[PDB]
Amino acid sequence: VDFPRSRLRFKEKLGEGQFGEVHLCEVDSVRKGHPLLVAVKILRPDATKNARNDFLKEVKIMSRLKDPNIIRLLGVCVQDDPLCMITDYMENGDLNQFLSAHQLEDKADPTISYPMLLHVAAQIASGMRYLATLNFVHRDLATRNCLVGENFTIKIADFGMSRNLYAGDYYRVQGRAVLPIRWMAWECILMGKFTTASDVWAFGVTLWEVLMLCRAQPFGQLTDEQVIENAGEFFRDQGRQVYLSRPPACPQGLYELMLRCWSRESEQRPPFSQLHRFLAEDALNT
Ligand SMILES: O=C(N[C@@H]1C[C@H]1c1ccccc1)c1cc(Cl)cc(COc2cnc3[nH]ccc3c2)c1
Repeated sequence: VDFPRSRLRFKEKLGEGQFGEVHLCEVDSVRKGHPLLVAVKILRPDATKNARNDFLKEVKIMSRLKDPNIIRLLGVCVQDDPLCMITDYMENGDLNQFLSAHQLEDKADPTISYPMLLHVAAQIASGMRYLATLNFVHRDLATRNCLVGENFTIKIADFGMSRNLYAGDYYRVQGRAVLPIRWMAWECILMGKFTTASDVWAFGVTLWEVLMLCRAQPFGQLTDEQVIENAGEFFRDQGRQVYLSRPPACPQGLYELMLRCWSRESEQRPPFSQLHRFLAEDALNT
């Protein structure tokens, strides 16, 4: 059975998508002084029958996700009520906004250390490892879809595609799906093939973002059209394809790992179990 929405106090808009929007909410009566804060996804004001259907399917997907580094479904609104999904409020916002504020610690004003960058990335790899065990393909992994809680805890989400802050991250063509082409493997762009291996590619790009402290867009100086043509160069494999450059905060060893994520052949990209071990262990000696 479900959760009574009467108990919700809407406080702030956190995200906005095709059919839904997310609000910060206060739950009236976890100390007696402080209220309980949650994030609540509800239908958009322009929602229709179609929106309700998509909402019901998202509930089905979310009810499956039970991992420390994936957002969890705390509850849904009572049957009588307008549809809602409730999850934890992640108090430090999305990872892109959070990291963007910081600079890399100067070995010789918020700063963040290289080992903390590894810790962030490792948590993302752990969440993705779990999704891989469920044979669940994310399709839109990026730092804008990761959320930051207390003590640099990271949870992967998939939301807020219509956030104005990230409008430039999506390639929109009338009559087509909205596509995050700068994060997409070449076979996603060319054939629409999304797999765990293309989630690994997107993880490589997400790792690049983290090591750039989210201060630059992948392929930022190239046009959307140039990014799409680059996928063509991966397909043709005449050595004219290009890659994201090594971030200044990224040691060559870690960069080589990212390059493996962007292997032309899907089967040659590393599994998330391997990525996680590298980021949690091997990366520490560099
Ligand atoms: O990702 C969601 N649903 C997708 C189906 C789930 C999924 C699919 C694939 C992979 C992973 C997850 C999702 C749902 C709900 Cl109710 C709420 C949210 C957003 O929540 C927060 C919380 N705190 C925040 N602070 C600042 C912003 C912010 C946003 C996102």
